Amino acid sequence: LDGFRKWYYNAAGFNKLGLMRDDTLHETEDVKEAIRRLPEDLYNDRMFRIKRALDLTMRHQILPKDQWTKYEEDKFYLEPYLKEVIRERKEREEWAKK
Amino acid sequence: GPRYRELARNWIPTAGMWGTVGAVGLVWATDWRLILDWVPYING
Amino acid sequence: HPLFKIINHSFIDLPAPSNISSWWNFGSLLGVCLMVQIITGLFLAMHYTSDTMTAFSSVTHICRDVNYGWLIRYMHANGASMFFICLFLHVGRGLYYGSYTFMETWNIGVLLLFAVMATAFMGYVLPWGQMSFWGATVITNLLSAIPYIGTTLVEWIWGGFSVDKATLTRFFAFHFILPFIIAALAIVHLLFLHETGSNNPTGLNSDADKIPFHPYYTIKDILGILIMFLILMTLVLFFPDMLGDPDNYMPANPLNTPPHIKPEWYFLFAYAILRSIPNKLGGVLALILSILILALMPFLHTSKQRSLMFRPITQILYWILVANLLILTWIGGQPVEHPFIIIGQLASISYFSIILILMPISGIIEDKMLKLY
Amino acid sequence: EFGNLARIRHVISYSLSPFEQRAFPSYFSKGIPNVLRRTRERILRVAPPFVVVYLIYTWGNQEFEQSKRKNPAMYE
Amino acid sequence: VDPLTTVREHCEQLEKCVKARERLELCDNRVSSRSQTEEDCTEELFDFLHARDHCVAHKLFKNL
Amino acid sequence: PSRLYSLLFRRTSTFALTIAVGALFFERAFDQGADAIYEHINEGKLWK
Amino acid sequence: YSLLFRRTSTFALTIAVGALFFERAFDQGADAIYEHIN
Amino acid sequence: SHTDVKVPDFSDYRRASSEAR
Amino acid sequence: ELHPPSYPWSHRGLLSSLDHTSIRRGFQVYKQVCSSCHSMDYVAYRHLVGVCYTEEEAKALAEEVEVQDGPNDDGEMFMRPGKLSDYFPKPYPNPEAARAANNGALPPDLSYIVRARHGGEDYVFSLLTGYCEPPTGVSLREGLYFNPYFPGQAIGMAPPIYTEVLEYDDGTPATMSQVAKDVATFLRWASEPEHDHRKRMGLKMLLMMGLLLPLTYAMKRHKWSVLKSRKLAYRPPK
Ligand code: HEC
Ligand code: HEM
Ligand code: HEM
Repeated sequence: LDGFRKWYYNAAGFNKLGLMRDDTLHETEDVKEAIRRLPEDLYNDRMFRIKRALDLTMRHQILPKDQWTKYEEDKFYLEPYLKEVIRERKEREEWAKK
Repeated sequence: GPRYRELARNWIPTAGMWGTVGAVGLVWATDWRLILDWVPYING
Repeated sequence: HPLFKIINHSFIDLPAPSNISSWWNFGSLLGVCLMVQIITGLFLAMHYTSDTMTAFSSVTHICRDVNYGWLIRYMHANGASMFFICLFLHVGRGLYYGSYTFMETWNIGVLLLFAVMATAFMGYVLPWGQMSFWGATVITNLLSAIPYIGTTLVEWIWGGFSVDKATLTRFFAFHFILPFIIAALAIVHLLFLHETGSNNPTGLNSDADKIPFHPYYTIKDILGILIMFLILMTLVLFFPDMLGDPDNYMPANPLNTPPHIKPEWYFLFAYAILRSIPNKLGGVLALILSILILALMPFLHTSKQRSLMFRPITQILYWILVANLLILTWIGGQPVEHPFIIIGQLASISYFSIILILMPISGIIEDKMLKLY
Repeated sequence: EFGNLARIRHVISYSLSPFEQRAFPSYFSKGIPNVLRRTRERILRVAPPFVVVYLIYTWGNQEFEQSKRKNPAMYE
Repeated sequence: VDPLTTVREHCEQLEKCVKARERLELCDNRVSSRSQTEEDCTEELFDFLHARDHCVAHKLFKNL
Repeated sequence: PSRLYSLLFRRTSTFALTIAVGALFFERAFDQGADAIYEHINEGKLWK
Repeated sequence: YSLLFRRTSTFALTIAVGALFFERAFDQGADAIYEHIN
Repeated sequence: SHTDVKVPDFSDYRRASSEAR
Repeated sequence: ELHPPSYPWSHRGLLSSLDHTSIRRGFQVYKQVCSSCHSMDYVAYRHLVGVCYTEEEAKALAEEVEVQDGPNDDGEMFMRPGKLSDYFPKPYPNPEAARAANNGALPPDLSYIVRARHGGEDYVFSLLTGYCEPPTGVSLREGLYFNPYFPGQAIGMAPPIYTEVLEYDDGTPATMSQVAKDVATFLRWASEPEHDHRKRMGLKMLLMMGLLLPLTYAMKRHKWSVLKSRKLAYRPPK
């Protein structure tokens, strides 16, 4: 399962643009709240990575293979911050339900 | 969804009434002549 | 200047994503095609007569006696075909790149698609050939399927017991008037979009990389317009009848029905579905759903990624969907006999199961593979 | 509009004037490799559905013909 | 002499037409011979005919 | 009458409901009445 | 550049004039090609 | 500060007379 | 049904035009053999000028068929000699007349006989030369000759082209085929009086787009080079 997940990570292809996994999340309301709660350095790296991926998609290029994002290396930075947004979101929802 | 339940009840009558209004209007505008027929009024 | 501010706001200083591919040209092409159709339609309207005695005679008079009237007529017909080509590719771009999350833009789109299909149907009825008359009766008959008010509705539209002059004239009026409603709905389509901006093929927030539209996506759109005009004029000037039916060059005979009745190509996918369902009503409904399933599409998105650039399993399912859409287009053409029927039945089952069931389950699986679910 | 679209920081961006740079730098030099690079990342996702459409289309045609072909055993 | 016949003449000589005709020949015999069969050579004739016309047209215009 | 307001107008839907019903009946009366008035107006000059 | 590509006005003139001649020239060449093909 | 890294080389793109260009 | 085979027609050429001598010969055929029963309503003596005949030749051809005007003080069916503005003659006064003079069958107007048929011109030739003896086991009702190409293989029309049916004024041997090919070219001509012209427009069009596209692309690449060379660098202050 670990090797097949690495193969699927190579087949997804966002590592060839230098992106992380959390860069590829669709910005819903909860995702934008989690992005707003990021520290300044992580937010700046995320915006630069997104801008570089957009430039590479503009020129129809990819990064060199040494510059790709290694599956093992990818960091799920937004995840911790996101869970909270969802948790808080649900708590609020439940309160209203009841 | 208890809260939703309660609010629903509150709106149930008015909601149904609006529906009723539409139904009435529908029959009148359409001149159903089948629902209307049994009705005392007769187109002819 | 309050008129130039809107033009600047929508075409010059509009912040557009820098990385949108050639597929994003297609919608602008559709607008150009709309104008082209309107312009050619206006120059068909100065000589066309909507009378069943004289409609075929007026069309032949356009082709034979009006100076370059054959050019304007075949430009109108092949521009309707080019309109549906660009429409299908526009809808396919919207399905592939997750652009249906712009829900208001998507719903105004599917309204525009319904209006364009109705306009093209009545326009194809308008020359009053053999194929037009039997085609009209057929689809008008489709309405009769309605459970209770069907008969009345059909007769209303026909304006009589059976399609006859009564229909032709009101179909001329409706075919004239609907492209202006399409233009107004396209203005609403553009508005509901600028509020959100266009999407990019990566599906990410492109706010960090946006460029002007005047010098970057205008010359592009001009190049796409030039290529679309090349394909349209090689369709008109070299193969003017490869997409039409020969039986439309015969006059409308109510006593004879062309044995092989096929709706035009771009209606075929629907035609197949209709034929597939045994029940008449079922067919009509499925047919409608065929188009409507799209509207239903923004509520079926279960993935945390907007686009399919980083989603290979749903890419495979998407290309299987394009594949059996092409299969349904072929089947419609084929006559009623084994095994065309079974394929049609399966192809329809596979179409509805891929759109309804397989893509959200695949998106859940893809979210599970990235340790997100 | 521009100016209020997004917030980035410390991202320097260099560029050149159009007339100062070659119009088609290495167009076929790298274009071909890239186009080929591209085709090999997408061909396995795109092509096999259309391959089996071609097989189903041919099959249907031939099957239909055989269907039409008179049954020799019949009528004898 | 009708150019058509001439072209057909040659094309019919083609083994394709030869064999095709053979089948059709067997067919017509069977059709006429077998009372039980209400079948014909319309079904097979056009097979042969198609082949013949195919090659004929392939070269018929050359004469015309 | 307060009853009318309290029962028929207070609830917006009823306000519509009453209008709806009224419309359903107004036609009958107005049509017939005007018809007859017209008939009387042109009492003798008609097809009959 | 110093005659028709320096200021928009100059550019405009050449366009009008050139288009004026290109029209006939194009048709003329087409005549040959069209007749050539047929 | 602002001097450590220089303009990246666009030589490849550079079309290594301006009026002519 | 047997699909008509592809024939090497000149006009089938993409940049090839119609052979106008063949259109003139095919117009003769109609004039003599097929005109008495079919109707070229949408083709008039005017359309021929500059295609097959001159102005005086087409004027003589038109003055060869009288027409009816009937506007006389009392004369209401006055039959005039016919003119260039007049359309080609009709075989029968009304649809019923057609059924009557053709064994019940209605000969379709050839005005657009080819654009009508799916097989296209090929079909017409296929049939014209397709009259064939019925395969054993079949019979027809009236003037019906098994014609493999005709739908059902039972066309009321009797075979109208017997070798040397008519003599070509040009003298080209009037073999059945030479006649079927000429009338297929002509019928094609009527169905599209602008085959040639459309093709001239397509030639110039190709050339024009041929010069505009490359250039527009170039510009597309001038105004997009700026970005396509943009080099981004991330310099966190660190
Ligand atoms: C004296 C009678 C007569 C002559 C001469 C004649 N035709 Fe016809 N033709 C008919 C009749 C009758 C029909 C209708 C028969 C039917 O539809 O079953 C017909 C039908 C046709 C059709 C319709 C076939 C289809 O696909 O439905 C074509 C094509 C045609 N004729 C071509 C010709 C050409 C070409 C010539 C001469 C160069 C010709 N005809 C001369 C009597 C004639
Ligand atoms: C207001 C704009 C339009 C006008 C005035 C117009 C007018 C006409 C007229 C008079 C005809 C009959 C003559 C002919 O064209 O053959 C016609 C036919 C047709 N129109 Fe339109 N039209 C318009 C827009 C459209 C659009 C937008 C479409 C595409 C959806 C369309 C598709 C057709 C088609 C398919 C035909 C039949 C072509 C044929 O005879 O082969 N038209 N139109
Ligand atoms: C009447 C025909 C149509 C015209 C003229 C039209 C035109 C346009 C234009 C100009 C845009 C903005 C630029 C672009 O195309 O990306 C656009 C965007 C869009 N259209 Fe359409 N459209 C049409 C029909 C449709 C339909 C039927 C749909 C739905 C299937 C649709 C969905 C969209 C979406 C989702 C966008 C946003 C695309 C993105 O930014 O990613 N449109 N349209």
